[PDB]
Amino acid sequence: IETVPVKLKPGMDGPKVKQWPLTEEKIKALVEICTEMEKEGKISKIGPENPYNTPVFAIKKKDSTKWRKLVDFRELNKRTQDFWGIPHPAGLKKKKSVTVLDVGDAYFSVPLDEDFRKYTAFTIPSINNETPGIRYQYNVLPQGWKGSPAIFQSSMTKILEPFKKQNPDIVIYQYMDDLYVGSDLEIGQHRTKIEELRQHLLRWYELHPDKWTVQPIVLPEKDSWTVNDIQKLVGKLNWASQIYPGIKVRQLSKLLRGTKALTEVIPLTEEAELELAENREILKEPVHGVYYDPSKDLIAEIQKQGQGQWTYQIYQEPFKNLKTGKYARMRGAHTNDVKQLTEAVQKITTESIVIWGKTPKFKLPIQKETWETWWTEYWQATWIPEWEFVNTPPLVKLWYQ
Amino acid sequence: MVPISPIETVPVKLKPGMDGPKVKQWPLTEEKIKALVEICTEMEKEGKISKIGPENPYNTPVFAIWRKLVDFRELNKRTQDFWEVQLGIPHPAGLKKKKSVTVLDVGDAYFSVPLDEDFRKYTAFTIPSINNETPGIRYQYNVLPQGWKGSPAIFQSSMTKILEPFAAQNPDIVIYQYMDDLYVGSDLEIGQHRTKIEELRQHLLRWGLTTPDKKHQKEPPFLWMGYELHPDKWTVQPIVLPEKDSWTVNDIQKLVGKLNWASQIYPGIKVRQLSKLLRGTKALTEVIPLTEEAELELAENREILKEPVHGVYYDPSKDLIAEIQKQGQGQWTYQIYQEPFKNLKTGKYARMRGAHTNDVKQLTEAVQKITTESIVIWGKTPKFKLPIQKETWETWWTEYWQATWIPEWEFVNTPPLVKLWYQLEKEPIVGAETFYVDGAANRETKLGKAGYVTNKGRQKVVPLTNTTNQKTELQAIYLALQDSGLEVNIVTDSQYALGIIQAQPDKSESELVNQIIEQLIKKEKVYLAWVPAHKGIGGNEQVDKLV
Ligand SMILES: Cc1cc(Oc2ccc(F)cc2OCCn2ccc(=O)[nH]c2=O)c(C)c2cc(C#N)ccc12
Repeated sequence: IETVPVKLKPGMDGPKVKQWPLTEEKIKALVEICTEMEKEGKISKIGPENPYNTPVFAIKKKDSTKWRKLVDFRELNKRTQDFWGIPHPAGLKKKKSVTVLDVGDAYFSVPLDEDFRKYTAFTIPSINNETPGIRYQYNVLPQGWKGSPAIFQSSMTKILEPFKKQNPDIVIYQYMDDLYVGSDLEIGQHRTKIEELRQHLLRWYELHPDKWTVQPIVLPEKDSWTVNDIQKLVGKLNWASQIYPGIKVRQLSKLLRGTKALTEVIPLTEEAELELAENREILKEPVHGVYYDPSKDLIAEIQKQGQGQWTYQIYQEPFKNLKTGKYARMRGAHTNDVKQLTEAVQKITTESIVIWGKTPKFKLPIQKETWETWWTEYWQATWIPEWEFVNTPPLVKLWYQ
Repeated sequence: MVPISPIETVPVKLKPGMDGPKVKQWPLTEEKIKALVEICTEMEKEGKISKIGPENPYNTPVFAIWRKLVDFRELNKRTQDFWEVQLGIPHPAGLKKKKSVTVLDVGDAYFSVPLDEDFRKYTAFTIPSINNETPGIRYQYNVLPQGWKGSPAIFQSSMTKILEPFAAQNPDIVIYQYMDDLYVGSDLEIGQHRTKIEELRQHLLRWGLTTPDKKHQKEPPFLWMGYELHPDKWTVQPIVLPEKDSWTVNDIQKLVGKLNWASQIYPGIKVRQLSKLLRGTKALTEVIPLTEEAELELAENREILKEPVHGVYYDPSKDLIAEIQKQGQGQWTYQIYQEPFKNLKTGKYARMRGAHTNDVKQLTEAVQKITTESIVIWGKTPKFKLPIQKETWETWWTEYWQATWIPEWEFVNTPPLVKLWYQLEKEPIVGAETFYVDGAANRETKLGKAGYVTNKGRQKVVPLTNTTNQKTELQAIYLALQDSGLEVNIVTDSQYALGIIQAQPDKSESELVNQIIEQLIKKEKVYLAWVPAHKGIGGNEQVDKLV
């Protein structure tokens, strides 16, 4: 009920960001929503004296036909001063199950610092530039802003204090508008406890981290090898040598001696089998000297494998993976690559939030224009990560397959 | 005297760390001075300005051309940034047909709107007296000065705020707001329409806004922003293409712009051969000759711009359809329509700048473009008619390493059709010869070698002058393709060559790559395998091409 003063970083003016085109249904949804929000004092109409603008669009979350308003506060977030810090709950990723809750509605109670309100300006656009866009600014704490949870930290603490004192074995973390709750209970007991916590938040997405780990490099096991088989093996090993020190391929390359047909079967020598075994032993071990640096950016690379399968790696320094995985989940996305990629990015980002408490910068295997055109049509997440586009096909594709 | 409703001012500040402009007043002729005195006298009588005391430090230069002209450039450099919604303008193809339509142009747009009183002291200017034997006559603005940075935005916002209640009370009519103009439209009867227009201009009169009293000064056809607007249709204003035996770069830019402008309704407009001459620009004076391609192109443009073509207006009850055709040389053309032969609008798409490319990608980009444009204009994505088989697109997107998507579309058969020219095997071919290829060049002498050895004993090494490593690595592959059967396995150590071929171009700027493509097209089955170099991989000989 008392506004805390919020400023920007030194030498940084408020965000001015072009609002991108919206379809008619999304525009109408945003009109309805923002009208209802205006009647409740959550936002107010502003004049031309406000130069600043932030993009805004509409989505539909899981199991809901109701449109939701989403603001791309990325630029405002990076231009907002750093808020200080709560050490990341490293035990959250070690819990059996974690449930994500939407605590966004709680932000609209707390008023936003007046002097700062002009920086949260956004515009509902019109079709064919018929009429000027509707301009609003936030009066309360906006969802998607990084300052909103930082301001609501104390409040959230005071609210969750009884539940925390009740169940010390339950880990509670908060990121943006989402609240992560981890434990080791049963799915039924989990759901009932979640109903309990939700009702506890009322009067005031099952995710199992244990079913996800890192992944090793495996080599084929064959009775008979072809020249092609051995060539691919040598390729993959030569690649993996950039990661694991003791990999050697000279005794396998010795088999390829002479020019033979790719489908011709070559029996392995004892030296070759020995070398392959040693390489296996080497690969079974983890990677040497791999640490996480909180002062460095997280990078996520995603490769399309085909047939709904996608692989990914989160790292900081090249060949030093902090996490590897393979999203192959199929829901309604069968004919649409972009939907698959969007859901993949969302899942990976979520995992990243759970593990490190921050989002990674993505490197997407898609053309900029395609992604920029379609990614908002499948985006159910309240946050947004950063991304770039790789236009050159990677050779390592089948090496993660 | 009926009270006119008060118009609340918009608070305005100068940019942070800056102060109001102080500029030396220019010397004027006695005639100019008298003229300015009379003008500013009547303006002061009208309340647009007011005399100020010596206290005001700030001053702005004024000129006479009689009509006065206050140069606010410095104040504009010192005034705060404003929100401009004027980015983009309404496109005629996006308008919905109305039975009755009215155009109202408000007189004294900026002078009808009051200015923030705390800012008026920054708009101060002086009039030089005769012979300067008396202190110059001092003035400040009380309303929005024309030529000021903040005038359009504030005027627009005020107008919107005024128009909102009338619009809310009149869902049966639609009002478009653009600068100093309002465009009302309705499907009502002409009498009811004229009546509601009278109501509207009355409602504007309540706030002190003047509209044309007579029969509205503009009636169809409307000439607006390069467009011609007719009751049942729209088109562009007639095209003007200069003809001269000597062309400059600026003339090329103007011609290109004009053709681009004409291309939104005239289908088949091409501009590549004329845009290629815009390499090495920034020099506006030059003489650039035209090729036969460019001349035949411009003649084709004069052929298309021979007879007028009209677009229609938008009907929300009917589907939105975009059809695309390939024009060649990276050029694409499209038509957006709802009823056959009756276009809403047309357009073109030129491929981006790249070393390699294929038709499917370009088509995809075109689709994205048309999609975004459509969403801007009609607020929806159209259904597509594409010159590509469903099975082709299937194979492409399923085997493409990148993620890709096209919205709802159907195959129209209007050649040339976009096709996949070659497809590599996912597995080594049984019974097919195996060509281990390699190429290597000397960095200094630019001398290289490229060739292959095969499992059947077939060998070749070719010596090359003026070449690089990458060129020899490509050349070796090309040699393997030339001297092999309809089916072939190829082994290379070139991540470069494999990188190029795995992008599946059907066309390239490198002749060698194009020849490799032409070779692939002739093949039945091609398996391209990769191996690491210098690993002592048998059959892969760096030592053969390094001699
Ligand atoms: C951008 C626009 C809309 C408009 O009119 C419309 C205004 C509001 C609407 F809802 C729908 C309109 O038009 C639908 C299409 N149309 C058009 C012209 C006509 O004669 N009849 C007709 O049906 C009019 C006159 C305009 C006049 C000028 C000028 N000068 C510049 C822009 C105009």
